[PDB]
Amino acid sequence: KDPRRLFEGNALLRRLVRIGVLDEGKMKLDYILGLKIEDFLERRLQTQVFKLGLAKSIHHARVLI
Amino acid sequence: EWMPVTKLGRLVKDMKIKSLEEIYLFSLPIKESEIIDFFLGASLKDEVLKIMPVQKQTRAGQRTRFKAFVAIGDYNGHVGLGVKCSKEVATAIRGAIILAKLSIVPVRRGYWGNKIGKPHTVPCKVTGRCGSVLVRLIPAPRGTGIVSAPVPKKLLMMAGIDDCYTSARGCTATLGNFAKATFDAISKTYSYLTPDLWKETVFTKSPYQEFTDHLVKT
Amino acid sequence: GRVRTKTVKKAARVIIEKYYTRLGNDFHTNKRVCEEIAIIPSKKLRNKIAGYVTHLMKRIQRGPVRGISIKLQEEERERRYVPEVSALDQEIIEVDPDTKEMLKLLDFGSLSNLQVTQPTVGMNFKTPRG
Amino acid sequence: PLAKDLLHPSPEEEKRKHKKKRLVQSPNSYFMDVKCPGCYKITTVFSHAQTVVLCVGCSTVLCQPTGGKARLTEGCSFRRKQ
Amino acid sequence: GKCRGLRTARKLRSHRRDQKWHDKQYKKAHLGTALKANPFGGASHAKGIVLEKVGVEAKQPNSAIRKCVRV
Amino acid sequence: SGALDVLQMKEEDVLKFLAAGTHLGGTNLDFQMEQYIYKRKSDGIYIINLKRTWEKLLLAARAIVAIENPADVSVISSRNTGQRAVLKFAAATGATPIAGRFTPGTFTNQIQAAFREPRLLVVTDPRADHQPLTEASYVNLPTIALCNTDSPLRYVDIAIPCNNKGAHSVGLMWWMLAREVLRMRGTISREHPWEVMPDLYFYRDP
Amino acid sequence: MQNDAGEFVDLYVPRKCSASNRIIGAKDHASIQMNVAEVDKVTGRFNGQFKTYAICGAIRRMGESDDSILRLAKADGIVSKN
Amino acid sequence: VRMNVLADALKSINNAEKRGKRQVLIRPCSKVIVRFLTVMMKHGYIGEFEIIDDHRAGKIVVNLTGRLNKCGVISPRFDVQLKDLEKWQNNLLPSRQFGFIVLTTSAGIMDHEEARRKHTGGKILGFFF
RNA sequence: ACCAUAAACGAUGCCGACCGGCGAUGCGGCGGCGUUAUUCCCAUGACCCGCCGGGCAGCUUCCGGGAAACCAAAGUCUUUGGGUUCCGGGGGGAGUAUGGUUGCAAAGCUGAAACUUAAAGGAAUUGACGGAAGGGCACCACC
RNA sequence: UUAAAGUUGCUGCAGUUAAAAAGCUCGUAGUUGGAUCU
Repeated sequence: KDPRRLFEGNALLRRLVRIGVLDEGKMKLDYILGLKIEDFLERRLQTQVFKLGLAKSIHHARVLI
Repeated sequence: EWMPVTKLGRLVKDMKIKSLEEIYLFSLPIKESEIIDFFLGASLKDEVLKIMPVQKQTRAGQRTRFKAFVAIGDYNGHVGLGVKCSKEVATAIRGAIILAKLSIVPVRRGYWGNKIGKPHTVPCKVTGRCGSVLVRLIPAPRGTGIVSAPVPKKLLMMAGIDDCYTSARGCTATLGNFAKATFDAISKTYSYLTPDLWKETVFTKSPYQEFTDHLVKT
Repeated sequence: GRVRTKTVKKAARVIIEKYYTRLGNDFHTNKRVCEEIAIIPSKKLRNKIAGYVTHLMKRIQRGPVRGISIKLQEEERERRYVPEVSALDQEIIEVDPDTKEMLKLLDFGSLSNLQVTQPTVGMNFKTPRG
Repeated sequence: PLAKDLLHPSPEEEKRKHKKKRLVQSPNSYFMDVKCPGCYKITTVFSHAQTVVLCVGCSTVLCQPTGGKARLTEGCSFRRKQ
Repeated sequence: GKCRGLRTARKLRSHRRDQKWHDKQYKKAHLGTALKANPFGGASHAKGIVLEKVGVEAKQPNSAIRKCVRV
Repeated sequence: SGALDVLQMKEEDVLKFLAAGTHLGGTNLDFQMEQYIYKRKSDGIYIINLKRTWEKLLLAARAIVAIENPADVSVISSRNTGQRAVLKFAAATGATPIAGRFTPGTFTNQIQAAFREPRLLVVTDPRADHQPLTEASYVNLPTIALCNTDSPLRYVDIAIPCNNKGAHSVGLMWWMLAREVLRMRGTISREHPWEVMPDLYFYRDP
Repeated sequence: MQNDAGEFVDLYVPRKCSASNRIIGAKDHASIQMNVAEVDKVTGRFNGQFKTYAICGAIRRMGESDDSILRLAKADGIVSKN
Repeated sequence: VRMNVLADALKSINNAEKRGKRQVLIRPCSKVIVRFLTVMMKHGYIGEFEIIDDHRAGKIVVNLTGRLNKCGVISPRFDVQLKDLEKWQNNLLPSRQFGFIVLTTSAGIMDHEEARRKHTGGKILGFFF
C-alpha cells in the first residue's frame, strides 16, 4: 500500500498495456516479470506492416518503411 | 530384454508402481537403470561434460584410462550425475550414462516472491560442497535466467530451475568437484525443512508391504 | 606335491552338499556314484574328485567343515536328541541378594525354588594391570 | 540420552552431581548438634568447621578441623539439625 | 580473530590502510618509485631517436633472433 | 506388552530366565545399554532387569508379526553358540536363517545369487554380527538384536537386553521369541505350555 | 507447496523422522519405516492393525534408534509403564 | 569472560537442535532471552519452556520441536533504520517466504515483519529460521 | 656485568560457552563390604569398590570439520557476527642497502627499491632405485 | 582505472604441514564487559 508502489506501479503498467505488450486483464505488477523480448519485437512497425498484409516478408516491410 | 533381479524391478515391470515419487517417498535404493528408463524414458536427455584422461604408472609403463562426466536430466523434473572410468571412451560414456541414470534425485522448486503460477526457482538458499568447491544457489525472480558459471548452468537447466543466482568458491577449474558440488546443492532442496512441510506425516504402506502377495508368486 | 585345485574341490563340495545320502567312506563306491550323477570328462578328474569326497565325508562325521553348508552340516548331526528332563527344570536356583531385590520389584519374591547364596566378600574382579 | 527430562532429575542423581552443577544449587554441609560426654551443654557446630570449637563449660575440644569435614573427638554424640 | 565492536572504526580502517601496502598492485601504483623508473613517465606512448638496430636472442625453450631497436 | 494381563511375564518364564542365567550381564557397561540394568553387584557383574528384557522381547515380537510373508524376516548368528537356535527359529516361525559367516555383499550386491532382500533382521550379537548390521544401513532394513551390557547399539532398532555369551541364554532367548511370535499369530494358544522343549535350541559342544 | 490459487505444486511430500522431525531424504538409505503390531486386548493375538514409526539414518548411526523406538512405543501404550 | 549472554543461549539451542535432542538447559537466564524465545515460540519454532528460579540468575529448560534450522545472534547490535531492513533480510534470511529477524525496538522486542507493521526501527538482536 | 637469541616447536594467540564415549593416573574431598599394621577398641596409615572437582596424558567414533595428512578441536563457517591481541598476501632480489635507535663490541629493533620470474610450494597416489634391512625360489645357481 | 578480486575480506579471507602466532609473565591507553527495578 506504499504510495510509490501504487503510483509508479500504475504508470509502468499503463505504458505496457498502451503499447500492447501486456494484456488488459494482466495488470498486476508481477506479470512484468513474465515479459519476454519477442513481446516487444512484435510491436515494431516493421513486423506490424508484415503482419497486416502490407508486405509479404519481414524484409519487404523494412524496405517499404 | 529386461529380466529384473530386484524386488523393486519386478514391481516396476508389472505396473504395480505408478510413479518415481513412490520410490522417492520411501527412499528405496535403485539398483537397475531400467526403472529410470521405464519411468522417465522419452524425456531424458544427457550431456557429456568432460572426458578426462587419468594415468596410473605401472611396472610395464603406464595404463591410460578415460573418465567421463555425464549429466542427465529430465527438464522440469529430475537430474543425475554419473562418472565412469574405463580404458575406452565409448564404454566409459555408456557406463557413465547408466550410472547417471542410477543417481537421479528430485529437485524441489519454489517461488521468489508471491506464489502465482508454477514454481520457478530454488525454495531457499542451499549450499553444496564437494572437495574445496562450495556452490550456493540463491533464489532469483521470474525471468532472470540462470546466473552461473557454464558448468552448473547445465545441471541447473536440466533440473528444471528456470532462474537462479549462484555463487561459487574454491578451485572450480576441477570440473568434477564443480559439478558434484552443485549436484549436492540440488539434492538438498527436498531435505530442507521449511514451514510448509511442518504437518504431521500420515504414513502409507511401503511397496514391499502392499504388494507382498504379488511378490510371492514370482 | 599333491594339492587339489579348486575345480576338484569345488565339484566335490557341491556334490557333498547335494548328495550327502548317497555318499559314504569307501573311495570306490563314491567313484561310481559321481560318474553317473555328474558329467565328468577324462578319468583322472573323476578319480581326483571322488578321493576328495571320501576325505571330506570322513571329516564331516567328526564335526564342522567350513566349506560346506551349515544348515546341512548341523542337521545331519541332529539326525544322527531329547533329554528326559529339561536343563532349565531345576529345583534349587541359587541367586544373589541383589537378584532377589530385582525379583521383589518384579513382585516375584514369593518363589519357592530360590536359594539366596551369599556373594563373595572380596571386591576383586579386575586383572592386576601393569 | 537425547530424551532426558532436565526439569525432573531423580533425587539420587542431583545428590551425585557437584554442588553448583545441580539444577538449583545447594550445599553439602549441615549443622550438627554436638553433645559433650562429660557435660550437659549442647553445642551448634558447622560440619565443615575450621578453628577448633571449645565447649565453654568443660573447656575441652569438640572438633579439630581437617581438610574437608571437622573430625569430632572420641565419644561426642551428635545429631544433624533439620 | 578480528575486533568487531561498535566503536572499532579507527582500529579497522587504520589496519586496512596499513595492510594495503603489502599488496603488489597498491605498492606499485601508490609509492612513486615505480613511476620514476618508468621511462615513459606514465604515458601510453613515447617518441625517440633510433640509435642502432639490435638483435636479441630468444629464451631457451625456443630459438630465434628477435629484431629489436635501441632508441 | 501394553499393561495387558494376557501378556505379563509368568512364573515359569522367570524360572527359566533365572536357570539359564539371562539376567547376569557382563563386566562392562555400554552407555546406550544403561537403561536396562537393575544394578551392578559385587564381583563387577551387571544385573539385567528382567521386566525390561521381557518388554523389549514383546516389542520385537510385534515387529516380527507385523510382516505378512513370514520368509521376509532374516535371522543371523555367526558364532556357533547361536547357530542351532537360528535354524530352529526358522522352522517354527518360517523365517530365513543365515548361520555361519555372513557374506559381505549379501544385501547390497544384486548381481549374485547370494542376494537377499529381507524386511527385518534379527541378530544374535551386534558385535559378532557387525557386518549384517552395517549392510542394513544401505537397504533400509530395521534390526532387532540380542544385546549384552557391552554391546554397541549403532543401527540396532530393538535392543533385547539379555545375556548372549552363555550357550543356555541364547537358546532360551531364541526359544522364547519363537514362542511369542507363534502365540501372537493365529497359532498356538496362551493356555497350555508349548510342546517344544527349550533344549532343542541349545548348543551342546563336544 | 501451495500457490496463491491453492494448488499443490510439489512432486511429493517427504516423510519426517518420528523421533527428531528431520526430513528423511530421497537417498537416505539408512532410514527405517517399521510397523509394530497391535493386539487384541483379551486374547493377546494380532488384531490386524499396526503402528508405524519412521526413523532417519542419522539417529540410527548415533545409536539412538533403540531408545527412540522405545519412547515412541511407550507413548502409544504398546510398551507399558516401567 | 562471558560477554553477550544471549549469544550463549542461541548457540546452545542451535547445537542441541542439531544433535536431535528434546530439551536444552541454558544458563543464565535473562529478560532479553525470554523475550527472544517468546518470539520464536509464537511462530512455532521451539515450544514451551520453564524458567527455573535460582535466587542468583535463572536457568531455562527449553523444549525442542525439531523445526529450527538455525538460530543466530548479531553482534554488535547495530542500529537498523526501517529503510535498511531489506538489506539485512537479504543477507540473513534464506528466503522471502520464511524466516525472521528479531529487533529490539522501542515498542518492545519483535520480529522484522511486525516492526514494519508498527512502522518502527531499532537495533538487531538476531535471527532464526 | 653486558648480550636477549633458537626445530625458543603442539612446527598450533589469550578469555568464555556449547558439543560423544572409555579406562587409567596425580592431588584434595565424600562414601562403602572385606584384608593387613599400631596387641583389643576406635582413630588412622597400606590395599580394594565407587562418586565429585580441577590436572598431565592416552585410546576410540560417520559430532562435525578439512586440500588431505589429520583434529574432540584445527568442530559449532556461504545456515558466514561471543570478546580481543599480533601477524600473512605468487617465487626471488633480501631480512640486503640506506636512515634511525640500543649496545664497548658482536649484535638488537626497525627496514626498502631498482630488477628478475610462470611458477615456486603443500598433502596424497601409483610406479623407479640402492653399496638399507627382512622373506620365497632355480644343477641354463650353489653344495 | 573499475568489475572479475571472498587475491585487502565491514558484509567477507587467512596464520600445524602451502606466506604466516610475539621466549615468557606483568601492564597504560584503546576495544569489550554477568543477572537485577511495571
